[PDB]
Amino acid sequence: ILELEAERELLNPPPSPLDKKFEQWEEQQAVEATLAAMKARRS
Amino acid sequence: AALDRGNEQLAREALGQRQSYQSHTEALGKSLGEQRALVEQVRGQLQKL
Amino acid sequence: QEAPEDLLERLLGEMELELIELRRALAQTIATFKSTERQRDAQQLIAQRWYEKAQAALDRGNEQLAREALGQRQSYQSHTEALGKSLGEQRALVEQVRGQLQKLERKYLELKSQKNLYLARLKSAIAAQKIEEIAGNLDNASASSLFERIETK
Amino acid sequence: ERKYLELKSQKNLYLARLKSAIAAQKIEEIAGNLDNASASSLFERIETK
Amino acid sequence: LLERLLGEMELELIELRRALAQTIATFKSTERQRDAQQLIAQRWYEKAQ
Amino acid sequence: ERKYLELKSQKNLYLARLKSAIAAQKIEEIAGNLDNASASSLFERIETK
Amino acid sequence: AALDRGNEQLAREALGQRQSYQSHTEALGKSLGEQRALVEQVRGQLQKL
Repeated sequence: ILELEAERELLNPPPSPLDKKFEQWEEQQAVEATLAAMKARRS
Repeated sequence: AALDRGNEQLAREALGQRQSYQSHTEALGKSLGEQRALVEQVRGQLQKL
Repeated sequence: QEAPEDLLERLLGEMELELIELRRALAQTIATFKSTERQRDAQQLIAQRWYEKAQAALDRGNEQLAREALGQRQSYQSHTEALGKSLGEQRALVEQVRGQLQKLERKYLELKSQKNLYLARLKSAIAAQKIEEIAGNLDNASASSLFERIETK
Repeated sequence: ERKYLELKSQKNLYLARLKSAIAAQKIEEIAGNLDNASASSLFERIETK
Repeated sequence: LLERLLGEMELELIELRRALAQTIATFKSTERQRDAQQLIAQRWYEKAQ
Repeated sequence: ERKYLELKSQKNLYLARLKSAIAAQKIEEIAGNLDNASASSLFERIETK
Repeated sequence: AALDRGNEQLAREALGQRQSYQSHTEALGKSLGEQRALVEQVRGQLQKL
């Protein structure tokens, strides 16, 4: 099992942690912007 | 609706929920905007043949 | 020798079977995980009952029977602990495999949504040269078939 | 008699994990993700043809 | 000789890939063994305490 | 893995150029252009016969 | 986008990331600009033959 998993992963590299950091940061920015626009539109 | 009554927490969780569906919508729109021109071209080829 | 486009539908059918196979296997896994949890609950219940008997035996100052019952309780306590350990281990693994199944089930239909377009484009491309062979357009006189051999004959 | 059912309680989990792992590379072969262009099958041979 | 040598290299590449996979596997296995050993040591330390 | 496909991306061009070069002298042999009368084949042996 | 909000660090890392892809783009453009003339010449030869 470990061999097959490692081989499949070796054929196609998973995303680097930097990519994860970037996507997490930008989705945080997105949710903040959306909630801010919502709570501002109500007033 | 959840933001109303000042219950910001549920609003935050729902806005977080919305993101996956937004992303899937974007991906599908991409794929369709791609495929359209190809079916147009193949239809033209069929006419000519 | 087989044609490459023919392998497409074959491999997709194979994968289609293999997906439901995986689903059935995961179902059976969930089943016994539930069964083991039930067994653990029954064991700890029996241990609690023996504890109640020991408590009752201590009443009336009959300490000896209380001692024997408390000694009896230990094996069931140990078995409860072991089963709790095993379950706390297995849970995360079934979570991970369920996630994997979700992702695969999505990717499969993702590919099935383009198999057809590829087949159509390939068939059009074949038909192109198919009738370009017969009765060449004679943009160049390099080669024409079935309308020149007949004409020359 | 105890140890036997002990092992039977994990045979199934092992089989499930192995089948999932196999299926992973099974459809990773067809239509590679093209994270790298090192090799892709059944969607490039068709495209190149 | 061109196509012959290219086919040979094509085989040899996937061979190398498989070997590296097996290497990664046992490296993980050895790490797991180390963790188990240090866990047992910690348990004996608890008993001593 | 990168360098391999790098070379595979030019094997074909080399083969094509070589085949063209061979075909050049192949039909230059038969029915020489007679820019010089040094040697012509299969259209002079027939003519002389 | 990362430079916006004054987060210069992520901008620096992303700009560093961009360089490898820029270099690969340049190399491939080089190779194509090379190959074009050769296929033109061989096509002309084929016509004449």
